[PDB]
Amino acid sequence: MKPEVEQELAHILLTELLAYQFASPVRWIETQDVFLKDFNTERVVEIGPSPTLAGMAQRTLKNKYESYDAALSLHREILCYSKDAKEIYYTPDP
Amino acid sequence: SILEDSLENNEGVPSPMLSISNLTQEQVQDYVNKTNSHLPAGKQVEISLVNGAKNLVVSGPPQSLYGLNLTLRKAKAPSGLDQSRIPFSERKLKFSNRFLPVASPFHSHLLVPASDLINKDLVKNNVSFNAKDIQIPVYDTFDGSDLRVLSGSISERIVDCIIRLPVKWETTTQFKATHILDFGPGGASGLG
Amino acid sequence: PGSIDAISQVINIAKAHPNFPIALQWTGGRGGGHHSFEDAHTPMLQMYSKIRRHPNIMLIFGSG
Amino acid sequence: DVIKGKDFEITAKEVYDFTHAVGNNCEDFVSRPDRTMLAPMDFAIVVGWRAIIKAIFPNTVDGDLLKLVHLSNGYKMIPGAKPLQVGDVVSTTAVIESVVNQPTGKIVDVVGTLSRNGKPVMEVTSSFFYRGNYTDFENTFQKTVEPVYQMHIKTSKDIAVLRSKEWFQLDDEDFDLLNKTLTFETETEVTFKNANIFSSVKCFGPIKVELPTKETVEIGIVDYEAGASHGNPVVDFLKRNGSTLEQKVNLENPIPIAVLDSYTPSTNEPYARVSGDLNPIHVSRHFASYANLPGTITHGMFSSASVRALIENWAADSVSSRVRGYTCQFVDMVLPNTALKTSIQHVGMINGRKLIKFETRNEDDVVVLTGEAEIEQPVTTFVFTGQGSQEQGMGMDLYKTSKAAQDVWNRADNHFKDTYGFSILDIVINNPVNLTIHFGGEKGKRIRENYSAMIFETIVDGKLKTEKIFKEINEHSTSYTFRSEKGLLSATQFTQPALTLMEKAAFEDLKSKGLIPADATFAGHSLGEYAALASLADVMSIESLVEVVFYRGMTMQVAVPRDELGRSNYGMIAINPGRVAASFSQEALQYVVERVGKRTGWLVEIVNYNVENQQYVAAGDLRALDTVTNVLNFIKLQKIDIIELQKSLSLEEVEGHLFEIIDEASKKSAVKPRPLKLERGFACIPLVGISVPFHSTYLMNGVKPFKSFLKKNIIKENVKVARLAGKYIPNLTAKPFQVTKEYFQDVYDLTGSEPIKEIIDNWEKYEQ
Repeated sequence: MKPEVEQELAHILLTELLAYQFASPVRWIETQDVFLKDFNTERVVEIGPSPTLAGMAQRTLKNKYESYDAALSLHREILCYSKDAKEIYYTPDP
Repeated sequence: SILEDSLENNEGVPSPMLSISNLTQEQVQDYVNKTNSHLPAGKQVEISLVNGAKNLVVSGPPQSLYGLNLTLRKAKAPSGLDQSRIPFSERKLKFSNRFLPVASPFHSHLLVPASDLINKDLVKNNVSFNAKDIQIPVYDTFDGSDLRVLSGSISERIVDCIIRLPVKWETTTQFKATHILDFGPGGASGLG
Repeated sequence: PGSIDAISQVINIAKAHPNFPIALQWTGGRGGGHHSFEDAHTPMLQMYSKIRRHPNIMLIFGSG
Repeated sequence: DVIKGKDFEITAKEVYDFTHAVGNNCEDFVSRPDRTMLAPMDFAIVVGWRAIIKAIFPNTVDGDLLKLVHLSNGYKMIPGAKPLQVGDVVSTTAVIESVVNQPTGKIVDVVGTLSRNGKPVMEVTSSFFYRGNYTDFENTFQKTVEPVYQMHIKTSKDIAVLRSKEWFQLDDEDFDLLNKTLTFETETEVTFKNANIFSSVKCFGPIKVELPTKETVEIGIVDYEAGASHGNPVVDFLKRNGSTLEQKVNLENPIPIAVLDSYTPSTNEPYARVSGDLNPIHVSRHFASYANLPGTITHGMFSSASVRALIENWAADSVSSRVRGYTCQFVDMVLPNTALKTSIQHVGMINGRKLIKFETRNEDDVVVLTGEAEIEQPVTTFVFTGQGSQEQGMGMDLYKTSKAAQDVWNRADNHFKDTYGFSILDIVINNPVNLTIHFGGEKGKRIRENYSAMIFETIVDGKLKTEKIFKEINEHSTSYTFRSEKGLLSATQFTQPALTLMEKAAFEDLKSKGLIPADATFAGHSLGEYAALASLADVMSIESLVEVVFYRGMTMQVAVPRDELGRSNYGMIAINPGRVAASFSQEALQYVVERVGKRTGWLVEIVNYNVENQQYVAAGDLRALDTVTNVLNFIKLQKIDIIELQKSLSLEEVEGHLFEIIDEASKKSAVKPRPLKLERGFACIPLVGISVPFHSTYLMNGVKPFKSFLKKNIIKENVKVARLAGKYIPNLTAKPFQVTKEYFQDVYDLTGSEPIKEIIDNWEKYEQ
């Protein structure tokens, strides 16, 4: 496919998704499962005022990834910009 | 990272053979069946030694044995929990588990490939064991049987008995005797 | 005794005076009156061998 | 001239030999069942060695090969390229960059480029040294890649001085340099003719201008050329008259990783055999002795791969994939059977990769090796927070410390002041109870028209019902006033900009410290999805963002009939299927809400699917919310397993069964006063604040006025496909952005949109 053509298309798709997001519901459970399991994120970082989407993704892990995580020996780390500055910016104590 | 964690959790230094104590053979196999659920064929762990009653030994790749180790780490309980004021039935599993001192996954699917190759090699040197020559019963590791009452090669058996087949230790020590002599490795930490 | 540790205590009172009869009355948790959170078989099943290497211990099962 | 190498197939066993030669026991290189064997980035040297070494041979580069010295060697992976595999066939190309005569000797800088299947895979860098006294000033060159210079064209004389230089050459001379930011990406090619005097000096590169998206577009050229030069005028200019963008960013304190013990091999033959370095210096004592070396020196290349292995293991946790850059300085020589404590720290960041520095000393405590490595961060996913958690002064600390932050806020705060007459910084800094705009002088009146053009369109059965958002603002209004008993920071029209801003600012500080992984995936929750799109994909200017987001809030504050006291007929309830019953599933909450929907002919739909079996949110008719909240309370105190009654009874049977339960609770709420007050439940919590049933079908008419607003603010040219493809998880769809026929359909299915439908229908618009 032609690059300029891809843009033009990808553009209107992007604007469509944003326009109609207004009405359709927020599929966050499905979303978390995409990056938690399909992508196997080890560092999920929340960028917001407080840790709301974090404790969301934390409960989700205990509720569903209990076993997956164990066997596949994947250490997951859930960080909120709000409270976990040290861990995000790589600047610790002694 | 793994070695780090496995160490600060009082488990061993990850190796191909894990030993779980105070769990049913059924109980153990249960947790392994779960762990193995999430892994590909070539990364799976199995029971290698049924050394005794609630004493077993799982074996496979070190990393996937480490995974089993984690699924276990939540199912257990701190050793000094003092459940003495908890009614018996209601109490939590206390049990031991540690990696064993060995470089290789004995009695596992990881070694099956070397089976035919070893035998083909054993033939290319003088080695073979005719049942005519063995003077006293040599109890099969899996059967508990005699190795002499054997249609095929006794060599080939004990090869496949060490490399692929489990060791049902109590059933292979079926015999009755007054005295057992331990010539095998490791003083009082040994098989005797 | 009523605890696995308690039994082990008696075994020590036993070595104390090897020539003296000691009646280890192993009670269980299913007895009358005073109680115990302990099972009636587990402790005995577990301590038996050691209890049995002291000839002065007269092992007595009780309760139920 | 370019030196072409040879094609090279990587055998499974050439790998076994190499790994074992340098002592790299990484599992990525060992043949395991059901995995293809990977080759160590070290292996690049085995492939390119012949193409590279050839470069120091020509007659014009006359050197005594017996006094040759290796200074450095590094490997750089071109982005996107997967590591070398056992299958791969590899073409090698060795270009010799710089050959310069120095006081002490001749230096040759070679560059390898290992390509695979047409595409380039990685670059190898080696510099060698012929010691001695030379003067081939006739055959000596060197090309250096100048750092990028940034220049902030602020004044009118600034632009004058730049046009004064003959090398400053832009496409349209008419370009308005005033108030833009320029970057100069320069390469300077030089040839010596004398000790200090240059024979010729070329200096070329693109000149670029910052966009609002912070993207950079080519504006012109630097084109300098000079014979008998003495210095580079262009670089000097840019040095003094600009700033130098370096892509490395130190941490605050170096973070120690580990101190490891290494050893050089008993003999060197093993390394020589795998690598093709039959240099007798390393193997034959009489050659070593003839060259006056301490003995049969260990291959400097061995130490390179040996130390690298340590970095690989301990810094990348033995994930071969992660190290994408490594480089090595051969400080001093090492004999076989020497012990080597090499230490490793985490020193900084570059483009999302960990910058790692190491130093290897011997038994006599003399430094022998030193280099650095770039290593990928763990798989990262960014989630951007939606409304609800905004606090007064939020992220205002970061405004005080970070430059990135200030620029984001200030750009926005300015735009808000000059077009709507308020400061978003103020609102955030001290939550104001009330706020009046004053439509003062000529600028006051400019402002009020921007208020007067706020439209809320509503396509209803073909008809477009448009209304002024600001009813009252007209040609005679002297002011408007926003109100809130609590504080305007919690009125969505301000809340949304505040959130988007705090986040976009914070992310741009992270980006500045070089902490954002390239392949990170991102998603936002309702509102946060605009912040997410802005932060990771720069789909819009900082101003375009606060604009869109601000109108999105005004729109939501008019997309529903209000009372005198401005009350809502709707609201949102946050449910927890867990609390009703351990039995009560997701299909159970769906079922229940869909029945109370159809039954009462009111409006309830599940709006947020947040956490399976735990956190959901439903919106709609306040009455329907009061039914569901009570129907639920009942099923709990009643202990009604609907998964079990579905087996034992029929559809119509249990249907009616709760249709009855519904109808006894629905009577009770219809008979309640005008704007019913939703109250708490066993698994239901009312979301205090919300008044619009957004993320329901209710807001379907307010789509096409916003769908134009968005199109007027998200320009085609700022949507770079790769920034979104595979990384961006929307909210409508919950599946990673792909521009495929497949994807396009799912969107139509979830929405039904004209623009889409045609596209799906005639997908074969493939060819331009």
